[PDB]
Amino acid sequence: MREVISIHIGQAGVQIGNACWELYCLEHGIQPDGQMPSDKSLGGSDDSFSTFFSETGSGRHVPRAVMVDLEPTVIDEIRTGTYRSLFHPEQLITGKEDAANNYARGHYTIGKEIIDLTLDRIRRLADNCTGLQGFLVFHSFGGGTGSGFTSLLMERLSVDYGKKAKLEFSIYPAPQVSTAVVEPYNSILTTHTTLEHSDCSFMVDNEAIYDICRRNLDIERPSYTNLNRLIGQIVSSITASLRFDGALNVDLTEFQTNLVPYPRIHFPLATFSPVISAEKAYHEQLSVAEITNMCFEPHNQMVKCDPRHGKYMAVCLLFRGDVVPKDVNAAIATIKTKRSIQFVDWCPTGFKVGINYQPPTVVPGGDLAKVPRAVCMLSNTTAIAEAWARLDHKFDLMYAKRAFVHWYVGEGMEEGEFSEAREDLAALEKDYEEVGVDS
Amino acid sequence: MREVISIHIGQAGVQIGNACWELYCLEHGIQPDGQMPDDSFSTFFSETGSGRHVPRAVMVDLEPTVIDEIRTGTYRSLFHPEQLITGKEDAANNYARGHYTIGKEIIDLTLDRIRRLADNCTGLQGFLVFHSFGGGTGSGFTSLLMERLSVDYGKKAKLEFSIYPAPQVSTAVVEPYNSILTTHTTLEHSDCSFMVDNEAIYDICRRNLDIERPSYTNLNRLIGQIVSSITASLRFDGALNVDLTEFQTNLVPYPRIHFPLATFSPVISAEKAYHEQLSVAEITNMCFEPHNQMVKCDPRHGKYMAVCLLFRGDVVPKDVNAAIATIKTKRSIQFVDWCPTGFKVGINYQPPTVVPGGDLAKVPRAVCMLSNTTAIAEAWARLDHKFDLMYAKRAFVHWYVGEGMEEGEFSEAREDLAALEKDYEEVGVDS
Amino acid sequence: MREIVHIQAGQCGNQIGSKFWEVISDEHGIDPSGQYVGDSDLQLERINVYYNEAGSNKYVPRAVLVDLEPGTMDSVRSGPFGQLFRPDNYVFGQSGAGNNWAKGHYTEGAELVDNVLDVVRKEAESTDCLQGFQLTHSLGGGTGSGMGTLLISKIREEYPDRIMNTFSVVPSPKVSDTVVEPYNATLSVHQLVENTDSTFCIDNEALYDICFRTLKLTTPTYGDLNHLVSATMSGVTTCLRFPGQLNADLRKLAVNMVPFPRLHFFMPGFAPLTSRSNQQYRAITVPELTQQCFDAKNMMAACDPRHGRYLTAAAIFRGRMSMKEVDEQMLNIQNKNSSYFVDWIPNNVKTAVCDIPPRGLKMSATFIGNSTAIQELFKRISEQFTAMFRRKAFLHWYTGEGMDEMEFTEAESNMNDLVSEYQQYQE
Amino acid sequence: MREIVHIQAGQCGNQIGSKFWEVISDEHGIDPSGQYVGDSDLQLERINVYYNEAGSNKYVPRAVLVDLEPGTMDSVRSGPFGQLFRPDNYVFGQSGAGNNWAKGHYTEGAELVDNVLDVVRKEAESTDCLQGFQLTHSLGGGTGSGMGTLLISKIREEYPDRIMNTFSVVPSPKVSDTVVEPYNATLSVHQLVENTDSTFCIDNEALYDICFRTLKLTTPTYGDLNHLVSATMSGVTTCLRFPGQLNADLRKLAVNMVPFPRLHFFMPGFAPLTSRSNQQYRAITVPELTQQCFDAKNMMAACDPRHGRYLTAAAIFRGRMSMKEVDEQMLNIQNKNSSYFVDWIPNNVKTAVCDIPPRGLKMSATFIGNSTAIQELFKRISEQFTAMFRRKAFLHWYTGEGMDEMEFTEAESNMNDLVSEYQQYQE
Amino acid sequence: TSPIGRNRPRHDSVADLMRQDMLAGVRAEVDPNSPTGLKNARDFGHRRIW
Amino acid sequence: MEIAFDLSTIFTDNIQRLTRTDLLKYGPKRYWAVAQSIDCLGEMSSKFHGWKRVITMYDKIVDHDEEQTTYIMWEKVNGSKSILKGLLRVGYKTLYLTDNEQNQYMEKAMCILDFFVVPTEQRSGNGFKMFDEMLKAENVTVDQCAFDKPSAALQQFLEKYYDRKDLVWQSNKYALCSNFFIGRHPTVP
Ligand SMILES: Nc1nc2c(ncn2[C@@H]2O[C@H](COP(=O)(O)CP(=O)(O)OP(=O)(O)O)[C@@H](O)[C@H]2O)c(=O)[nH]1
Ligand SMILES: Nc1nc2c(ncn2[C@@H]2O[C@H](COP(=O)(O)OP(=O)(O)OP(=O)(O)O)[C@@H](O)[C@H]2O)c(=O)[nH]1
Ligand SMILES: O=S(=O)(O)CCN1CCN(CCS(=O)(=O)O)CC1
Repeated sequence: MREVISIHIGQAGVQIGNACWELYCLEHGIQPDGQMPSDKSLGGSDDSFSTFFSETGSGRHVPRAVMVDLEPTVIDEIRTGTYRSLFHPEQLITGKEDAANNYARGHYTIGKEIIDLTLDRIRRLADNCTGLQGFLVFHSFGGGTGSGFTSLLMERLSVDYGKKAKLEFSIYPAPQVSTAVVEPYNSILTTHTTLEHSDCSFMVDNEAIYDICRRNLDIERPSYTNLNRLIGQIVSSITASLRFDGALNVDLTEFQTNLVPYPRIHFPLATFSPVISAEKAYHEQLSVAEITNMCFEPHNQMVKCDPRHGKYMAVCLLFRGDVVPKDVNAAIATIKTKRSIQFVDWCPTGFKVGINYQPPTVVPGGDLAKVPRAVCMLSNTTAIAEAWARLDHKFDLMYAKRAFVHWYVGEGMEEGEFSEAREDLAALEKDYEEVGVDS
Repeated sequence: MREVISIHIGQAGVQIGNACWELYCLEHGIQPDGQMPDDSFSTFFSETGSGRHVPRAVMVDLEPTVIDEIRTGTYRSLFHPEQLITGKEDAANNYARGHYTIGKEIIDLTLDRIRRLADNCTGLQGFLVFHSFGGGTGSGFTSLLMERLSVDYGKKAKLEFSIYPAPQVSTAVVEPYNSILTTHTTLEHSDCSFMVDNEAIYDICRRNLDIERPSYTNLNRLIGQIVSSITASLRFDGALNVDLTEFQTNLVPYPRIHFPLATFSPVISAEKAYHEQLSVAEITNMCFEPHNQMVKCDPRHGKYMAVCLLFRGDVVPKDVNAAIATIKTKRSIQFVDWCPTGFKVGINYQPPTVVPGGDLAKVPRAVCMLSNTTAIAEAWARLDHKFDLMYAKRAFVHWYVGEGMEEGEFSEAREDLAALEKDYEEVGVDS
Repeated sequence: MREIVHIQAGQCGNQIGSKFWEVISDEHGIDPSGQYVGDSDLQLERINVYYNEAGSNKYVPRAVLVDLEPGTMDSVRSGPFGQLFRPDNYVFGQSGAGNNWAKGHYTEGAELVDNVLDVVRKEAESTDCLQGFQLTHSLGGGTGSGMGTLLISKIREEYPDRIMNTFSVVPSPKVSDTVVEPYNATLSVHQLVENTDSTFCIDNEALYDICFRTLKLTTPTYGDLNHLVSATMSGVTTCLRFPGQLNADLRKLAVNMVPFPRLHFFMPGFAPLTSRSNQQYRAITVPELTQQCFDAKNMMAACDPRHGRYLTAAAIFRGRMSMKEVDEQMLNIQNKNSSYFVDWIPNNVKTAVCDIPPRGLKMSATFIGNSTAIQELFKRISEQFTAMFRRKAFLHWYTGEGMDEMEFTEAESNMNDLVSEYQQYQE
Repeated sequence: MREIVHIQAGQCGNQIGSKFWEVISDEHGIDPSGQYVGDSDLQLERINVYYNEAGSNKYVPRAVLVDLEPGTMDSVRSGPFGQLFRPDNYVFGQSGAGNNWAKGHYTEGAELVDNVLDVVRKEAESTDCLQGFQLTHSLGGGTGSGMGTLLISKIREEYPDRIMNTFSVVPSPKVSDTVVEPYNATLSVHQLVENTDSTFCIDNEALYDICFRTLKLTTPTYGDLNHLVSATMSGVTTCLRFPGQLNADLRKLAVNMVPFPRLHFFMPGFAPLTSRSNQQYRAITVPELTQQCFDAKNMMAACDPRHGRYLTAAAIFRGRMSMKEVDEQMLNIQNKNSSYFVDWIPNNVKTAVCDIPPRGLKMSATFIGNSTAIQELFKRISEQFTAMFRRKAFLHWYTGEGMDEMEFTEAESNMNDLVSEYQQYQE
Repeated sequence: TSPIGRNRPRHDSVADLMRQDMLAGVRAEVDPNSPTGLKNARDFGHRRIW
Repeated sequence: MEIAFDLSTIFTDNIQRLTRTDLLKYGPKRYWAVAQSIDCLGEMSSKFHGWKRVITMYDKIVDHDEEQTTYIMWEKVNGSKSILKGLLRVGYKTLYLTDNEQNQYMEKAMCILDFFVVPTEQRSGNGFKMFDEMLKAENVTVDQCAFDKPSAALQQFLEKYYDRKDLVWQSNKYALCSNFFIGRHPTVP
């Protein structure tokens, strides 16, 4: 009765969607080939699979996904992979040439080739579900495709649908670990669109999750698979309230109302605190108090920024598994009484609590140990303005010399867009500064 | 109890019959040797008493190479050896050779075999003549055979399945002449002529089925599926059975308006059927798409007059009624004002049987939309233009007049087809 | 005493008759093998109304199954109650009428009508005192719409005084499944108006609407519709088989409803129809049953009863109930809807209360309504017939069997008079 | 003869209502399937107050189950005693209000309130003589608070003479579970003041404190708090359903406890609450019963009565007891605590006694108090609302559905006026 | 391979909906460890205290 | 429960095996009794378990992509009348099993698609007889069988009649026993 549409754009978006849909298939008991072996689950309260997977008369379940990319390499890898029979062949949209880490190529030149087909497939998926709750968008924040095509598709979707929610899970550029020399250009060009058309953009840094894997999992040299698994766990915990029964269910509209105070102040953080190896979990007690405390420490945030310099504004704690509200209330009291955790003076209550009775599922071979309790702490903290400041500094350093502007202007994108995006990001930082200061 | 005689003329008709009989044997569980490892097969087969089943078919064709392939093929044990009529010299894509010269050599034997088949019957329903308009024998010999059948069995129905020349794709130089000459005999004796086009099925296989290079082995299978869907009401029970008589009554408004189209809805690939919800409404809606008809014409340029929907498999009548209401709400699908209820429905319980190695996918339900529309006049206009261009200079009429055949019947058939297309245009006019 | 002969014509008629005989066998405790397995003496004292005793505790129904195609009759023989009917009562032709009225009425039908009349006469002469004939058919088809009318004419000629009851399924445009059904409908109603004494109009559209709105059935099959019609048929003649505080047989209904010879077309219904979800949470009482009987959504004809004034109505209640409650409810219904009833008839409704409800049911009521709103079906059929006959759309098929274009003109004009008479008393 | 219509709005309202109906069915001996399995004639007598008749001794509640999220209906149906409710009384929208007062009060609540009022009116017209309406909801949420206040306004417009009791669950900062609760609470306080006869403020902090210090419950959940509120709700109206020495209906309590029209915010409580370990160490006679009743730690409003004198008090006793002991205990608790009662009212405590105690308890008492300690309960909400509205946080969500800052200022002014009204009689 | 006969079109659901005495009543119990069971045990149940 | 037919004239024994081929042979056109029994027993099981839609139907079995076997227990009463005392549907499926220590498996094992006994005969100790007959007919041990979302009552049934406890649950709502010696692990951690 409640359905959401998952859109994965670019290589990072598609690769994260791989882990996301693996997690969904394991969580809802759906085999990778499409079949659902449990006949008894087609009834009663076990109809939760309709949220993500569309049902067909043949017994197969087709995910409501649109894996679009300008290059065919990753989608062809999927089509030759284990999940080849899972996704609908028409949903796996491919181009012929990537955006080459160029915003203009992904926005106009190569975008216009398949933007119509992508919109047609999205409309076809939407017309199949009668309870469309919103959109989930996964894209690299500083890539070429994941910037330009994401901007184009997001603005087209905002035009077409409007009131439907749109939640973005972007890969924000790390302060130091950047894989391309032109990341800040694409990042700040897509900052303008992701602010105007999205609703809740949860950015993620690769370096922060690398540090989290090194510390809490003792993974010395991790890869993209672990990061994708963690992001998939976060998204599954976010959407758990839409498909499982529990006290204080949190809908997407409830999330937006509780966490987003202003139309432009809508860029939260995200963290999955109960991340721990299979060995340390035995020693840990793994109760509500400690997993709630672990959320607020700077070493558990999945964005490379220190929350201590930024007052918290609105926190949405999405608990899972065996959670009793008394424990959550005690944890909230202990968090509020802490002097280090600084809240704003205009938000006397800033905790929105969502509890679910479905414990998190663990993918076999995964680094995350089996836990009875889980929580995602999505905070609209101001400290990430430091990350935006670093991005603006990088943009200024490259744009003072016109480092690679010719690449962008050679694909039909004006030079004034750079200044427009820079001033838009400056306005966003100014808005954060105005909001953060106490009355 | 109710059995139908099937006749296959020419190479096209014989190969289509091969596909149809393979499909029938698979549907009824009859092995190629004829042995069956209830009453379903009584329609298309005759009991030998010894447990074998001989199909009720006649394979007649002037050239013997294709019939020789049959006799050396897998299905050499099905048909009666005396039912595979053969000649010595083919019609050579000439109407005169197949109609008079070589026709009279074996027309008597073909009529005797047809009479033998009809005598070994109790509940004859009609005839199933498979042939091609553009071919020599499949036109002249078909004309002569149907002329004699309309005399010997003047009451019984004559359902004809004819291969039609394509608007652009051609395999012969004198096929317009043969098609024009056959259009005379189609009106006089036949009762329903479900013409299909090679180009349309090529487009269907390229677009829906996604096969790039089909060579007659998918076209024949699709035509076999169409004829099986047509005749499924006579051998499998279900709600709203449609016999041949009520089929003609609902589909043929006037004696000359008896040229319906043909369409099979759920023609999709194996890997695409797994991820599609093939609902009754969806298949009914995709029946009426212009790029799904098996005749290279645009139904949106004409007015529908009578539409028969022969649903198969697991189908609920309420779903059919809802789908038909949805179709009637649309303004693009125009129906003539004098036929307010131009829908005839048949819901057979037997799902289609997919052949191993076939292009079609296993589906729980299917429908064969058989529409009689005025849009078919475009193809007749195209053949009129081709015949006029080829006859102004008299390109190859000498080959015809030199085979005991008159020149004036060319103009006679031309004006007959002109009268037919004028009649279609007049009928299409709203009251 | 007061035996009834039942005839099933066509595929739809055969299906409805088979379901009706299953329902009656359930009511009387008749096993599908034909044996009696009932537990009440009142179920056997009047078994002769619908069944003939075969001696060895077997009660073969007094039914005649006629159909031009043998497929339906083979299905009935292989069905759940294939052993119930008398094997020689099955009469069939070689091929069906092909949705052709002329084929099923003039040559192919008339070939078999001799045998059908022979078996009908044989069944009728075995009765102590015959009451009337029940015939189930569909106006849209060829075999039904033709053979049923010809049989009605022949029986009316043979038995001019016995009551005649036809449960006809009138075609509806929204559930139109035949290209030439209005032709057959007009050519059937032509004979129906003159010959029969009580025609119950049934529409597949109304039955589907009932199964959707009321019973909340997602997938209504033909079994459900046939069962609804069977329940109505059982309710109509329940006073001939069980004792009741107030009794009303077929002749009493015929006298009470029709004021004029040609106004014998009725809209039936059923009161206790409730969905599974609301089954436990609804208290079945006489006021609720009467309200559901007179509810427009509960009618089994597509025409809305609110569009025309009621001439006469008849609610045949079944079950133990106080007559004061029934009378007060019916009077309240008449008073509240005083605009829906003709002012020149003081008491506009007939009441009958029976003591034996349907099995597993505590209280039931069958509604039979005679309203001028029934003219809507005939007007729609007339519009379709005029549209097709303006150009002789499919007339050549009928003229090939010996018909005439003048006969089609007469049928349309005669049915227009039927519409005129119904409209005449509606103001 | 004194039927009561029950309305459940929001998740908290629906869960508390489910617990309440479970407790009532326990008291009346009603099977979860709707059947009657009681052993005392008193339970079945005067059962029409909370139940209707469905035939075959099956009773269904007069409850109207209301929420904008179908998930709440699914949970209620799947939960215990979910089969008891009538399916037609389930009215729901597409999605919840999302903690938005405007969403649940102006567009979605406005669209669903028509159906809710239709169901409520249909249920009310069936009653012989309804005493009034009782509604359960939560002020912190969007759906419950907003559209329940809309329902309160609409019903008060339709039925100006009937008693309207709302058991609202007010939010508290200690046990805050949302972010925008102060906005919804402030917007709902005005409607509650305007269109309620008597409202019983309930707080989650007080219920958790009771479960932790009065009882010794390990890991209390929402079920235990809902059960406490259910016990209070059942004990409030125990005189309407059972005989007693000194009966008192809802109107009598409203007359006793409302000196002035706006001063009707009560403070509920339950007397026999004691730990499992102390079951055998403490008696349950009248003196200790009243001592608990008036104990400041046995209130469900999360306010200390020691900070404000009661305007009025009321202890509705149950079970066999002597009126002399009750009267002397009330006199003792009113004289020994003279500093906690208003001087300008001679007698502050209203006593009601019933002859039927709740099952499993020898005697029970329900205490409700119109104390001025609600000043703090509304002062917390006023402080939070002022802090949030100083910087206009989260305001765009409310302004995006049709609200205005002027309405927020109006609500804040109204609630400040109410708290000043409580203050100025504190003296 | 053989012709397939169907029983779903032969179903008669109305014949059961016309009953008024046959009541199932008894229903299965959801898994206590399942989220629905946990909700029924926590928010729809209580520890008996009197 | 009761069916107005003499089931002894078709079924050769009290608990009759019914394969997909057997059900195809016993078509509803001429052998309506068996199809009606299957459909009514499936409807009763769905109503008892509270499932939204009926999972056990004759048509769903005959047209299933994989072979399935259903078990029916009846009892002749009098003439053309019989009663039905249970239903059990079993079949082979490919399961993505995951044992302890996060070992991934992909093995073919027996599945318990549907298991239902009428309430009046539930206390007669006959479900054990039905399960023993199924095991004998399909020569599969309890070790190598899988249970599709087993109910609690099924859990006590197993742990009481076969001493099989601690059903390890898989991700696909299947609770296979603690016997993972079917084959080698496709993947190891
Ligand atoms: N209420 C029902 N209507 C039915 C049923 N079966 C068919 N019909 C409707 O009857 C109409 C046509 O009736 P038949 O199918 O019985 C045709 P008939 O036997 O009268 O003539 P032939 O065409 O010569 O067989 C058409 O609208 C069908 O949808 C049934 O079981 N119940
Ligand atoms: N966590 C994670 N980050 C990724 C992944 N793939 C790429 N990234 C990061 O995303 C940024 C670039 O993403 P691309 O995948 O290169 O972006 P694109 O726009 O899809 O690229 P083109 O298709 O070549 O136009 C870099 O910071 C990468 O480290 C992935 O699978 N997981
Ligand atoms: O065997 S006995 O008759 O003694 C007990 C009844 N038996 C219990 C085990 N299963 C129920 C599983 S479920 O239907 O609850 O899932 C079949 C019925």
